[PDB]
Amino acid sequence: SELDQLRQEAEQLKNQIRDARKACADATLSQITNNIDPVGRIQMRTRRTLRGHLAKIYAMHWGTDSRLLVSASQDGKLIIWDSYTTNKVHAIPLRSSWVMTCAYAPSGNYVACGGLDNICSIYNLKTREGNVRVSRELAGHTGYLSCCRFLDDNQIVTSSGDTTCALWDIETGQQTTTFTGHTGDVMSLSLAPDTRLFVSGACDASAKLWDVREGMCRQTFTGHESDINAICFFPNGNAFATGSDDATCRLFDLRADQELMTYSHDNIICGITSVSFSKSGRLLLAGYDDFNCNVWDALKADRAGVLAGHDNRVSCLGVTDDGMAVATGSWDSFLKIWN
Amino acid sequence: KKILLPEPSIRSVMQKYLEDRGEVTFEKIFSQKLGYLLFRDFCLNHLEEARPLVEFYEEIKKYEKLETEEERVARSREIFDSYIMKELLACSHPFSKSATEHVQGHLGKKQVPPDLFQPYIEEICQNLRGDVFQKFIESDKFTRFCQWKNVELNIHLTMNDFSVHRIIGRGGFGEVYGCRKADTGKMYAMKCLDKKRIKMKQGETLALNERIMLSLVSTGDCPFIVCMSYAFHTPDKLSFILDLMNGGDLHYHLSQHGVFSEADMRFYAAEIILGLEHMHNRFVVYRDLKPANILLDEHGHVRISDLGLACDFSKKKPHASVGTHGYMAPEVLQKGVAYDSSADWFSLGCMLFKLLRGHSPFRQHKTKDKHEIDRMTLTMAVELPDSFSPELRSLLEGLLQRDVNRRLGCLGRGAQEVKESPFFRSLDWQMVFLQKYPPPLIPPRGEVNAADAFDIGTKGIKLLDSDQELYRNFPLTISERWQQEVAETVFDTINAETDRLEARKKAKNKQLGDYALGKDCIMHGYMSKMGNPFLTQWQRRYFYLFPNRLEWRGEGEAPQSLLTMEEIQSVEETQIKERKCLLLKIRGGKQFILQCDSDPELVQWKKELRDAYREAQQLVQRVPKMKNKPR
Amino acid sequence: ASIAQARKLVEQLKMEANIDRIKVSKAAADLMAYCEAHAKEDPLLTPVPASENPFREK
Ligand SMILES: O=C(NCc1[nH]nc2ccccc12)c1cc([C@@H]2CCNC[C@H]2COc2ccc3c(c2)OCO3)ccc1F
Ligand SMILES: [Mg+2]
Repeated sequence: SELDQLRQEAEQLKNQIRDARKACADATLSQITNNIDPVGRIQMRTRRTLRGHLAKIYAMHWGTDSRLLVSASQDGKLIIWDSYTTNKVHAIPLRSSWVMTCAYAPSGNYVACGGLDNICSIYNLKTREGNVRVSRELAGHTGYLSCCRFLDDNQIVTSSGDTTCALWDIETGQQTTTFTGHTGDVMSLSLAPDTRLFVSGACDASAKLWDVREGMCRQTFTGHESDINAICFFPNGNAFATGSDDATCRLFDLRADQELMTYSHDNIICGITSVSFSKSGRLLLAGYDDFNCNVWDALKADRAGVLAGHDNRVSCLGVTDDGMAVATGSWDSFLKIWN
Repeated sequence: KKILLPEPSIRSVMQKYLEDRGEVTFEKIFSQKLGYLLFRDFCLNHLEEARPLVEFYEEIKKYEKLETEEERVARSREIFDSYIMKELLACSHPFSKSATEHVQGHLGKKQVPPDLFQPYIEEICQNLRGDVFQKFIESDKFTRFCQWKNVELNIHLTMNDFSVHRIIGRGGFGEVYGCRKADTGKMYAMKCLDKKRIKMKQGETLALNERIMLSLVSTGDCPFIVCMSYAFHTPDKLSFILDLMNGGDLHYHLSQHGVFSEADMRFYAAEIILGLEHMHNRFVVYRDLKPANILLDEHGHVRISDLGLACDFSKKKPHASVGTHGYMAPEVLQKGVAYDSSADWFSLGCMLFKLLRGHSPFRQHKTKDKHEIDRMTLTMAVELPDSFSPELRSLLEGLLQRDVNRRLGCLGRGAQEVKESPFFRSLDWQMVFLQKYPPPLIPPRGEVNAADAFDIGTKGIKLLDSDQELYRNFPLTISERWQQEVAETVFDTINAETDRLEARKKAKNKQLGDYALGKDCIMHGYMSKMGNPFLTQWQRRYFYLFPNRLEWRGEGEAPQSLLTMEEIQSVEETQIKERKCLLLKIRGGKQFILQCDSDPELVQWKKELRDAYREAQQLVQRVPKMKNKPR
Repeated sequence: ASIAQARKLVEQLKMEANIDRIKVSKAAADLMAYCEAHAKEDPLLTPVPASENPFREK
């Protein structure tokens, strides 16, 4: 009778949450922005082509210097590129061939990666003789590492296929915090600009906003009909966007605690693999399994442009901190810099 | 022309190949000739903890081969005071109380049998398997073992691998030649049987059974049986590579020298008895014992040959009448009557009578009526002449007993009974085994026609495709024989050459500046891939198989090309220009063809590529980010 | 199946329910205001001269 009552109370609470959200829905973002002028056609060309990876590229991440970037490939390697010159700053052979994600520390001193090895490997870029060596191996997850993001040089946040996220102290290698609540594999995480909150998308078709210091799930967003493969904060930290296998992107607002927009088109049926905002947040860039990247008007939901320069799935993308360019990494083993 | 060892990288494949067959244990490697040589070299030269153990083992093994009791009296005291007493004084003696007690009790009692140190053998073995054996596996000695084992497992003999010389034997179905194996220089005989004759007389099963029996007997290094080292075949011939016996058979020597005295026949009898003991210990009955099947070597010592009519009785006894009329036992002629080794003892009696008298005891007036010899053999006992001595009389009496209940050698102790006959009072059978008795007939050097069949009185047929199938599993290599051949010929010199070459390549590699280390690499090694098929484009590249990919590189570049396990649909073996190669079917209709340097490399690469692609595909299916989604 | 698990779920839903929410109109207005305030600093919206672009002949 107690388990039954707890189930019925959970149902009543879900209904109450939905009714509150509907009580907040007095207008739409599309109505609010109906008066602002359209962006027009966003036309971008490839300025650089990063050639080197021998198989599918799975992930990339810009450095805070808006010049160096790190990428992880099916060839069992990380590559740190100088995007200005296309020169390979570093070529890191990994101890496991099953890499899936990588991250560039804000200081540029460390990189991180991992995958089906269930480990987050932290690589130091500046050693004694100037070599790249594994500085730490964070082990604790019981599933594959899907994403990781540095808070600083000593803390890192990871997401795993064991339906959990985690906050690690890099020095001691301990899981300082575990973020539990998802019911499916967590696919992507995104840090807020102040790094006190972060959002995570999962295969349970739900996104979750967590408090880093408190270690709790503050909010849960639904609406997608399939796996959430990517997630990205709006540059002011009050909203985020999700890309899903249901062929739609979605903008959710934190303070309104509900969905603001769907970015979709009847001619787009394949899934989204990556999402990112332009510097001002007006443009939403999304990578697709049909080999293209679509640039959306984030305020008016119209498709503003297409980056079509890959022969296979656009598996990742990312805008620089200065907003000067956008990098796209694909299953065709190439990265391309656009603007 | 000569044996070329593969590069040490071969270990990566070989170590896994052998590991799939449970062959990287202590028992399997230590009991092999080259394995023992390399392990002992490791312990003596490249390890200190194991050197005294191996030296003890070798001192015991040399003590076992001491002939006289006084030599053993001296050597046992030396071994005790050098390997047991001093190790006990240093407390570093790693052996049980029982072994020391046994050896010291036999020494104080002045009893010194050849097996005095057997408990020490067992305990040395138990002390060598383990950490010492694992450190041996870690060493480059085990790499050299992998090289030699790859060479062994890649043997494919043809006629061009032998320099063939004069004929040393003619039969109705083929000929035997003196030959030399080119890679080692070892002298052999080559028995070539003609498949067309075999078809004409329907004797395919006989040849296959001869090969099987030769395989059964050719271990243990029996000095009195013509043992086999290799068997192969060409479209027209079957070839056995056998012990060289160029002194002729005893039928010819009987027709030439005449009848032999008792003392001369005693030598042949003893050697044939030891050979029969070796066969019967392996559950084999020769059934064709006669002077024509007893061959002489260059010195006069004899061996039993032509095992075509032998059969294994470890499971089923025979009843058929097989043999040469005049040497077949009464229970053999009786079809439907089971028998085992007893036929060979009766045939021995018949053959010894023939050596003493010139004819079988049951062919009495040169009657060629086979039925007359049958009739005499089955009913009437043999009249042993007045010239015979009583000791020989008892020997033949017991051997020629028509009933198996009374026949010498069949009464529960086997050949040992025949050894204890008063006819062999004077013989030390250890000296017989060591071939220390002077042969009564020394063949003349290089003479001719010493081993022809009595029948030399020819057609030919086409060879069907099914007949070649009948000989599919005829090729065979006796591992112990090949390792003994290599050990006594080219093992040391080839090891020195290969050592030196690998040292020079180490100099070059440490002046030019490993990719497989520190990762999850499954396997690595040299393979040839095909480019343009019309240009005969074969490119030798070093391949690295990882759980999700197969990269390859050339000499002088990092790997710039790979093939993912995801895009591999099927791995299959396929013939390309009469060569076994691998065909990979790639997603998108493409094909990728690979060629290995040896059969073990091919088999292992196929196994591992199949396992890797299947496992990687099943794993990728379960990962939403990695798997293929509908488009 | 677990009573403690269901209690934890109910408490989490309480947390998610007892938050202060704003009208969607205000949130949309704030987002639009951020976009308008930073449009000039967005090189993908207002194209920068090629001299100030690191990826155009520099
Ligand atoms: O045809 C032969 N035997 C019949 C058969 N053998 N295998 C058969 C398979 C199927 C059907 C019939 C088969 C057949 C005999 C001989 C001689 C003939 C006189 N007596 C001893 C025989 C052994 O001569 C050997 C001389 C030196 C040797 C040796 C052997 O080895 C070690 O150095 C020679 C060649 C043959 F070809
Ligand atoms: Mg019978």
